[PDB]
Amino acid sequence: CGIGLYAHLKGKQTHDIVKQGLKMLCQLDHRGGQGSDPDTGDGAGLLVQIPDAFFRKECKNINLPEKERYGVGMVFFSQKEDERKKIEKQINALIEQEGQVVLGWRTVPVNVGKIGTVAQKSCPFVRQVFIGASSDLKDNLSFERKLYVIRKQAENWGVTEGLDFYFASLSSQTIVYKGLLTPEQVDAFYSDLQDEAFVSAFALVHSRFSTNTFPTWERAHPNRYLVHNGEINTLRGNINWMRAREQQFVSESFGEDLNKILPILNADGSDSSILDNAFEFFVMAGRKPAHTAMMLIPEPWTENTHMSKEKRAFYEYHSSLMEPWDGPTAISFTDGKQIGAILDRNGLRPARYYVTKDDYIIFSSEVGVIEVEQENVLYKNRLEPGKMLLIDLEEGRIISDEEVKTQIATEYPYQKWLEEELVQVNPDPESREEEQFSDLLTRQKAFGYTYEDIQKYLIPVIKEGKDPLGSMGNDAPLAVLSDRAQSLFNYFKQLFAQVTNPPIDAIREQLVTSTMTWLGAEGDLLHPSERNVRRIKLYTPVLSNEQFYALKTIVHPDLKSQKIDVLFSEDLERGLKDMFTQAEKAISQGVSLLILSDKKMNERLTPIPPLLAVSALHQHLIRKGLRTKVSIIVESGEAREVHHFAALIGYGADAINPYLAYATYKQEIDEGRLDISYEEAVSKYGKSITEGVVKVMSKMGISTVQSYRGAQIFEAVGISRDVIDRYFSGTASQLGGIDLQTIAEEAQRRHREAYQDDYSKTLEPGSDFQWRNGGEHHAFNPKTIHTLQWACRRNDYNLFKQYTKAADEERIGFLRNLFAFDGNRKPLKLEEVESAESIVKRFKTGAMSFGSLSKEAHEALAIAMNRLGGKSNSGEGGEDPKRFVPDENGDDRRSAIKQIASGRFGVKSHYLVNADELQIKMAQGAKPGEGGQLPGNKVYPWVADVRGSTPGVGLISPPPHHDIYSIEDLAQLIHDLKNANRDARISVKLVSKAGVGTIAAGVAKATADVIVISGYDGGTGASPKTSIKHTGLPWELGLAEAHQTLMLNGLRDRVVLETDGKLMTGRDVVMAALLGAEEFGFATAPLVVLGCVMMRACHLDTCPVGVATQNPELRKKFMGDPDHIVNYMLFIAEEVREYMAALGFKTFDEMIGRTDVLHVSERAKEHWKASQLDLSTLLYQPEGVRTFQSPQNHKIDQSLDITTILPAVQEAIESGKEADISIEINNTNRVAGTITGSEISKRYGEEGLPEDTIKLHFTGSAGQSFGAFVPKGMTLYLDGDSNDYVGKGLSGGKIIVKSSEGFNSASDDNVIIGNVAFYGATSGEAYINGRAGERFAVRNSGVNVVVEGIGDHGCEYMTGGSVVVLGDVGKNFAAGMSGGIAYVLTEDVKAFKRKCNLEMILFESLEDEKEIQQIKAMLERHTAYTNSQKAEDLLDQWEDSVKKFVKVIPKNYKQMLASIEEQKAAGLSDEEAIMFAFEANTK
Amino acid sequence: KPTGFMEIKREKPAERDPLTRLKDWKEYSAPFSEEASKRQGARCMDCGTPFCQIGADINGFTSGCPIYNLIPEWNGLVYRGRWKEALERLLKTNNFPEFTGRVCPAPCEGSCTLAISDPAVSIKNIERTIIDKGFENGWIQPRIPKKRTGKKVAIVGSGPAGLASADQLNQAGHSVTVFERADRAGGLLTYGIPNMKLEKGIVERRIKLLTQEGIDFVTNTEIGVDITADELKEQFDAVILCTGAQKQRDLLIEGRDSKGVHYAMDYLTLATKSYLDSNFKDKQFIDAKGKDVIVIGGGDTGADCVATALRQKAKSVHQFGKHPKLPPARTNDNMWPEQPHVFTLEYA
Ligand SMILES: Cc1cc2nc3c(=O)[nH]c(=O)nc-3n(C[C@H](O)[C@H](O)[C@H](O)COP(=O)(O)OP(=O)(O)OC[C@H]3O[C@@H](n4cnc5c(N)ncnc54)[C@H](O)[C@@H]3O)c2cc1C
Ligand SMILES: Cc1cc2nc3c(=O)[nH]c(=O)nc-3n(C[C@H](O)[C@H](O)[C@H](O)COP(=O)(O)O)c2cc1C
Ligand code: SF4
Ligand code: SF4
Ligand code: F3S
Repeated sequence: CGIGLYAHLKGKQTHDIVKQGLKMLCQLDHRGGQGSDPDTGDGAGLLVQIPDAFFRKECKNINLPEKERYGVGMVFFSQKEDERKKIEKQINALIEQEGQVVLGWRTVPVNVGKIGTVAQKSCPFVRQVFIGASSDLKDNLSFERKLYVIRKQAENWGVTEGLDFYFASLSSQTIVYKGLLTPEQVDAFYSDLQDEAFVSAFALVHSRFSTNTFPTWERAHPNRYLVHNGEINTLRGNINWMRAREQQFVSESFGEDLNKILPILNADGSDSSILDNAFEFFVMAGRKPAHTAMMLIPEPWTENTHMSKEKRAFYEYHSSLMEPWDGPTAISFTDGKQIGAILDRNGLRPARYYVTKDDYIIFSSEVGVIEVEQENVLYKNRLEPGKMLLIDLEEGRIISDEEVKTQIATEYPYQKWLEEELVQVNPDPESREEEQFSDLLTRQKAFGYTYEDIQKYLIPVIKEGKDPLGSMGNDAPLAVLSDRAQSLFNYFKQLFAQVTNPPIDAIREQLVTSTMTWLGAEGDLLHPSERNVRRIKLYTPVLSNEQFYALKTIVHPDLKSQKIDVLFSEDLERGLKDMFTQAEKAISQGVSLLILSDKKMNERLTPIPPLLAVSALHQHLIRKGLRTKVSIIVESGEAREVHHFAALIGYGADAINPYLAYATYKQEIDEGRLDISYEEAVSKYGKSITEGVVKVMSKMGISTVQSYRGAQIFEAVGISRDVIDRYFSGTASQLGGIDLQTIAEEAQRRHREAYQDDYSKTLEPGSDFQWRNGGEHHAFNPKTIHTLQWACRRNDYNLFKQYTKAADEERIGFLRNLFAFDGNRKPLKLEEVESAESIVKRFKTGAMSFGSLSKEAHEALAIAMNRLGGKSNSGEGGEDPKRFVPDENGDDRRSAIKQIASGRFGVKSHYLVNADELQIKMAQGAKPGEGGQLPGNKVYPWVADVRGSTPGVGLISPPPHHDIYSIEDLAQLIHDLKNANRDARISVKLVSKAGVGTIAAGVAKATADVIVISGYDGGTGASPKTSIKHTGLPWELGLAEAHQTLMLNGLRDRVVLETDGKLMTGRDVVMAALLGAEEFGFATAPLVVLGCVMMRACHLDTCPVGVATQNPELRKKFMGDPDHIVNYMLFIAEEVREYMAALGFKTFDEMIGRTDVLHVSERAKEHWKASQLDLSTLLYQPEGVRTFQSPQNHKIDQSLDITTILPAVQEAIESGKEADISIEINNTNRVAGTITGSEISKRYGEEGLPEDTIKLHFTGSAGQSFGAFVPKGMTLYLDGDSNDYVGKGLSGGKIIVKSSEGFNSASDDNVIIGNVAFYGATSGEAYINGRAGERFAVRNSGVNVVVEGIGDHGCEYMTGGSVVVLGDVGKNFAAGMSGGIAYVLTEDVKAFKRKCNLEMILFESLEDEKEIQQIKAMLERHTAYTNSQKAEDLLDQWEDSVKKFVKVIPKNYKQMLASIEEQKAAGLSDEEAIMFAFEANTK
Repeated sequence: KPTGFMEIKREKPAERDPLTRLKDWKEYSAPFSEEASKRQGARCMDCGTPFCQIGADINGFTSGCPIYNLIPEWNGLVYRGRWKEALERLLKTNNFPEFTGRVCPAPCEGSCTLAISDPAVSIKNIERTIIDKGFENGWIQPRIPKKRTGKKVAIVGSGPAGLASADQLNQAGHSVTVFERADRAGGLLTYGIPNMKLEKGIVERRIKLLTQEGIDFVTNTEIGVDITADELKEQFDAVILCTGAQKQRDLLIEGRDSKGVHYAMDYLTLATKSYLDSNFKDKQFIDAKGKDVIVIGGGDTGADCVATALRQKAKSVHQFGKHPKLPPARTNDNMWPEQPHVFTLEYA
C-alpha cells in the first residue's frame, strides 16, 4: 500500500524507468496484508506517457500523427460481445458527431492464466481506441477539452443505458494500466509492458489495500490523472456542494458543453474517483494543475502566524468560494508535462524522496524502495506539509515551492480585493434592548427545558469556561423506545473515525483549525472576480442577539434578508411545501439570507423539528440548484447543547441564535444567580459553544467548519428509510423506524401539554444525566442496584433472579429486550449441558484505569477474575511491576489483558512480555474521538510513579494513535505487538457504527486475532456530557453488521468477536451469543457488586464509597470483597446454563450464530412507535461457518531476527556475555530487534544487562518501526536511513543513526528519519545524524535524543527526558509539552519565539553548570559515536555555543523541580518531600 | 468540588432542655439558624441517582421520601442561600410541609447514599427550616385559582389525605366539601398527634388557608346515620373515601373488663380536646397525676402515651413490648437500602 514514481527530470526516456517502477511496486507489495488467498490482487496499476514508438511499431494499421496531435483511450468491457460492439459503434458515432476522426481500434493481448481465481473470473476485456485531431484544434489544451467532453458524454450515455463499462483514461499524454493484480502479476498479465519499445519520462504507480474483500477493476487506481492515498472524511457534503454548484457553473472555454457534461462526478464512485473527476473538471476549466490543487487542498490559513500576507489573502479568497477537502491524503497528480505532490493540511502520511546525479527523482512512501548508489544520491528531503514538490519535464528542473506559491499569489491583487470588497455590518451600540417574552416558563416547557438541564449544563459552562464533564456513560433507553416524548435531536447520534484516519486534536493543534464562515451567495467559480468575496464572513457559527438583529436589519440590495415562519398546523408535508414555496419565491425575488424563526408560535401553530426543517430546506435547495445563492440562518429555541448546534451546522444551518437560552440567562441574572454581567455571560456562552463545536469536529477529524457544514456526519437511529431518502439523503439508518406522522404526533403532544400547563409555575426535573423518580427510566435504577448488591452479598439465588426479572422486564431498555424465544423446542436437563466452569472462562472485566479506580478496587477485580479463571484487564495507566509475582497467600494480581492506549504510559518491554493478550484501544464507548486530561490536582505521586511521569503535572493523552494513520499502519502495529509477544493474542477495541462491517473486514485482513465491539452504553472515568449522551450506537447493530460482513467476506472463521456494555443479565449474554459473541466484558456490574452506587461522580474524584477516588481518607471506607464478584459471575453462569437447558443447545459453538431462534416480542408491536422497526437486518443468516477454528497465521517466521540474529545470540543472552554481529537489512524486514529485546526482557526483566552488552550493526535502508521495544543494554548501530516510528516504545539502550558511507553532502541537513520517532518511550538515549520528520518525539518520557533539526509539531506531548536540537525547528514546537526539557539550538531568537507555541512553555538561557556539563557530555558522546561535523564545530566553538543555546521548560515542571530540590536540600525523605511539594503546589 | 460530607460533622438544632421540657405544652425544638442550615445543606453531595427519593416498599419497610421531594435540588438551593426558590421547589411536590417536616419520621434520613457508615444529612430539619422561614416571611399566600368549573366531589374525612385531595381538587377547579365528625378539621393531626409534636396553631393556620382557598369545611357530620349514602351520591358526583382507620384491635384476655383500662386514641383525643378547650380545666379528661401508668404496645402510640402521662405527672411510667430490644448499630440482616432498625432514643 502506498504510491511511487520514478521520473527523469530532463525528459530523456528509456525502458529502464518503467522496469524500475515495476520493481518499486513489487517492493511496495509487502505492506499489504492477505485476503482469501495470497494470489489475489487487492488493486494496483501503473501510469506512463504515451508510447508512440511502441504504438507505431506494433499497431501497423494506424497512420499515427505527430506526438501531441492525437490521443489514446483505454476501455474495459465485459466478456460479452453484442454490447461490446454496440458500445463500439456508439463511441464511434460520438467521435464522428463531435467532429474528430477515429483512427481505429486495438485489442491489448493479455495473459489470463497469470492471475488469481477471483480476478480471472472477473477478468474484463480491454481495447484501446485512437482519436484523431482536426485542423481547428490548434492547442492541445483544446484537444484535451474535446476528449474530456467525449468521455463524459460516453459515460452519461452508458449510465443511461445501464450497461457496465468504464473509461480507464482518455488523454494525449497519459495511459493507465490497472486491475486486481499483484505487482509480480501485472507484468505477466500486460504483455505489452514486457516489450523493449516503451519510452517514457515518468512512471507513477500505486498499490491499494482494498479494505473490503470484494473490489472491482474500475475502483482500483491510479485514476485517470492522479494517485491518491488515505480517505476523505468529507465525501457527502463534498458531493452535495459540488452538485449544487453544478447547475450554476458557467464559462466560455467549455461553451455549451456544460449541458453535455452536467454530471461532473460519479455518485457511485469512491473517494479517489470523485476527487479525480472534480480535479479534472477544474483543470480543464482553464486553471493550472498546481493552482487547482492549491485551491482544493489549502494550507492552514486561519490561526497561523507563520504565513506571508500574500498567501493569507490568497487562501482567504479561495476559501470564500470553494470549501477544503480535509482528510489524510498524499496527492501526486500529472498533466503530461508537469507533476506535483501534496500532503493534507495536517501532514498525516509519510513521503520521503531521493535525488541523484542523473536526475532520477524517486518519490515513494518509504525510503528503501529501490537500490540507489549512495555515491550518487544528492538530496534526501521530505515533502513537508504546505510545501509543493512540483516538477516540470520540459524545463527539467525542480521548481521551488516558494516561488511557485509567490507567483500564484501575486498573479492577482487578492489583498486589495479583500481589503476593499468586504462588507461591514458594525452594529449600533445604542440599539440595545434586553429582550423578554414574559412567557419564559411556557416556551421553555414547549421546547423541552428542565431544571436539571439548566443547573447542570448552562451554569457550569459559564463557571468552568468549558462543557461540563461526567462519568457512568448514558444507559437510558433510546429515544425511539422511550415512552416519554422526545425531541427529534435525540434520534441522531454523532459519528467518529476509527480506522483509515485519525481523530485530530483541537486545543493543541489549534493552528490547523478554521472556524471562518461565509454568508451570502457565491459567484462565478470558473471566472471569479470580487463578487465571490463581496460577502459577510463570521468567526464563529453562533450569534448573539445584537449580531442577529444587525444581520436581519442589513438592507444592502445585494445582501437582502427574508423571514420564513417555520410552523405548521396539521400537515407536515403541507408545511414543508409552503416553506419551499416561500424559499423559492424569495430566491426569485433575489434574496441571499433566509431566517427560519420559531417565534410568533401560539397554541394553534406548532414548530417543525428544526433539524428536519433545515434538512428538508437544504435538500430541496441542493436539488433545485439554488443553495449557492442563499444562506440559511436558523433561529430555534431548542438549541442549547453542543450536540444540537453541531447537528444544525452539519445539516445546513448557517448560524444559530439561541434566543431562548439568552432570555433564560437574562431571567437568572435578574433573579440574582449567575452574578456575572449579561454581555459577559453571552460572550462566554458563545465561546464555549464554539469550543464544543470544534471538539465535535475534532472527534471526526474534519478540521474546517466550512467542510463540516456540508458534511453529514450523523447516523439516524430509528428513522424510516423512506423518510431518510426524502429529507436526509445520504444519512445511514439500519432499522428504519418512526415516520413523519409519528414525529408530528410527538411534537403536537409536547406542544399541547406545554401550552396547557395549568397547574404549576415550575419546570419538571430532568432525567437525562440523573435518575429522578417518575422520570425517564434508566438501566441502573435503585431497585436493581440494591437487589443486585443484596443478592451478591448473601449468595442467594432467588434475590438474583428477582434482580434479573426487574432489570429485564417491566420496561423497554435496549434493542435486545425486543427479542424473544419461540418457546417450541426440546428442553434438556440442567445436568446435560456444558458446565459453569466452562461458562466462566469466556468473561472479561473490561479496561479499568488505575487512575480512575483505587488500588484496592483494582486489585480486588484482578484477584476475583484470576481466581475465577477468566481474563482480568489493566487500564491505560500501566501497572506497577510488583504485581507480576503471586503473593504467599496465593493471590495473583497480574492482569491477563494489557491495554495499549494512545497515551502509551506504561508501555515497556517487561510490561508487554509479561502478559497473556494485548488490546489496542482504538476507542471506547463513551469518548471515542477524544483523549483525556489528568490535571496536577488529580495526578497523585502514587499514580505518577506508575505512569512514568513527574508528580503533580497535568498529563495529556492525545485523542488519536499517532502510530495509526491508516489500516496499513494498524496492520504494522499489530505485527509489531505480535513480534514483541509471540506468545500472546492481539486484540482491537472498536465501537458500533455504520460501516463497522467494512472496518471489521479490514481489520481481519490486517490480521487482528480478536475484535471487540463496545456499545456507547459503556462507562468511562471522564468525558464531556454530550459525548456521553450522543455518541456511538448500541452494540447490537454493530455486532450484527460485523458478523454479517465478516461471514459474507469469508473471514468470520479467522477472528473472535466479543461484546460488552450493560451486559447485566444472562439474557443479555444469550442475546449477544446469538448475535455472534464469543467472550464478554463486565465492567459496570462488578463496580456495583464491589459497592459503587452509580452516583456518577468519578470525574469529581470524591467517591463516597471509595471505589473511584485516590484520597486515602475515602479509601479507608472501602468494603468490597472478591467473593462477591465470584458469586456474581457464578450466578450469571448458572442463569445462562438454565436458559441453555430451556433452549436445548448443547455447546457454545453449536448455538453461536443461530439467529433463527429469535423473533420479535408482542410487546414491541404493542408499543406505539417501536412497532415500526425493521428487524430483518439482524434476523438474517447467510450460509457459512460461524466459529473460530483457524489459528490466524501470522508471519513471525522468515523474519530476519529469527533467521540470523537470535541463532547466534541465544548463548549471549543466556550467559550474559558480550556478542557482536553485522547484518544486511532491507525495507522488507520490518522490526529487526524487538524479538531479541523481548527475549532479553523475559529472561532478565526490568534490570536488563550491563551497558553495551549486545552491539548489533546494520547497513542499508531499514524497515518501519525499526528497533522498537528495545530494552536497556542493547545497542543498534544503523549505518543508513530508516523509516517511520523509529525506536517505538523504547525502554533503554542506544540508537545511533548515521547517513550512508557514500553520502558526502550535509547529512545533518538531509532528513534521515520518518515522521514519528520514539513514540511513548520511557528511557534511553539516541543520536540521529540528520533532520527528523513531523511530530518528532511525540510522547518522549525520559529518552534523551540529539537531532539536527526536526519537522513540525515536534516534542508534542513530552512528559520528561530531554531533547537537544542542533538546528532549525518547525512550527508549533512543544505543542502541549507538559514536562521535560528541550535545549533547542537556534540563531534567530525572535523567529524561534514566533515559531514556538507560547501556551505552556517558559524559555531561559543556560546558566547552570550541571546543565552545561550534561549538554557537553551528550555532545561528546554524539561526536564519538557519529563523527558529525556540526557537533564537532559546536564542541570547538563551545564558548559561543553556550551563549547561543536556548532552553525551554514548562512552568509546572520547573516549579515542581524547584520545590522537590528545595525539600531534598532541607533533608527530607524522597516520599515525604514529594508529598509535601505536591500538597503545596495543589493546595 | 463539594466536600461537606467529610469536612463537616452533623449537628442538631437548639432544643429546650429536658428538665424544662415537661412544664410548657409547646414545640420542643426549633429550626436551624441561617449559617447552621447552610452548613448542613452543604453536606449533600449533589448525589446522582439519589436513594433518598426511591419511596417504595422494600422488605416490608418504607425507604425514601414517598412524595418524591426534590431533596437534592432544594438541599443545593439551601446551601447556595436562595430560599424562595427552595420553597417553590418544595411546594411543587409537597403540599403540607409544616406537618411533614415536624411529624414525619424521615425515612429519607435513614436511607440515602451518605448514610453508609456516616450520619445522614438532616433532610427533615432542612425542610422544617425552609417552611418555617417561608411562613415567617409570609411568602405563602392563597393561590385562589381563577379557573373554575361547576362540579362537586364531597371529600369525606379531614385527615391529611383528605386535606391534600381537597387542595388538589380546588386547584384543579372543582368545588369540594369536607365532612368531619370532630369539631375541628385535621383528623389525626388535631387530636391523635400530641401538642408536643404538632402545636395546633399551625394546623389551624393551614386549615384557614384552605378555607380562604374555598374548601368550605363542614363540621359535626358523621356522614353515617346523619346523611345517607344514596342522598350523598345523588347530591355529589364523586366521593373520595378518606374515611380513616380508627378501629383498634383488642386483647382477648380475661381481666380486661375492670374500669381503668383505656384506649390510647380515646385518651389522647380527650386530653388534646380538653387542652384546646380550656387548658385542661374542664375536668372531662382522664387524670393520672397520683397513679401509676402502664402502656402496652410499642411504637409511636406508646411513645405519645408515655409523653402525655409524663406531662400529666404520673408517679411511674413503664412501656411494654414483645419485640426484642433493637441493636445499637446495623446488623448482618439489615442494610442501608432498607430502613435501619438501630436504637433511636427519640423524645419522651
Ligand atoms: C410521626 C407519626 C406519628 C403518628 N402518631 C400517631 C398516633 O399517635 N396515633 C395514631 O392513631 N396514628 C398516628 N400516626 C399515623 C397517622 O396519624 C395516620 O396514619 C394518618 O395521619 C391518618 O390519615 P387519614 O387521612 O386517614 O386521617 P384520618 O384522621 O384517619 O381521617 C379520618 C377523619 O374522618 C373522621 N371520620 C371517622 N369516621 C368517619 C366516618 N365514618 N365518616 C366520616 N368521617 C369519619 C375521623 O375522625 C378523622 O377526622 C402517626 C404517624 C406519624 C408519621
Ligand atoms: C469507570 C469506568 C472506567 C472505564 N475506563 C475505560 C478506559 O480507561 N479505557 C477503555 O477502553 N474503556 C474504559 N471503560 C469501558 C469498559 O472498560 C468496557 O470497555 C465497557 O465499556 C464496559 O461495559 P459495561 O458497562 O457493560 O461493564 C471504563 C468503564 C468504566 C465504568
Ligand atoms: S422528612 Fe420530609 S423529605 Fe424526608 S421522608 Fe419525610 S416528608 Fe419526605
Ligand atoms: S440524602 Fe443521600 S441520596 Fe439524597 S442527595 Fe443526599 S447523599 Fe444523595
Ligand atoms: S459512580 Fe463513581 S464516584 Fe464512586 S459511587 Fe460509583 S465509583
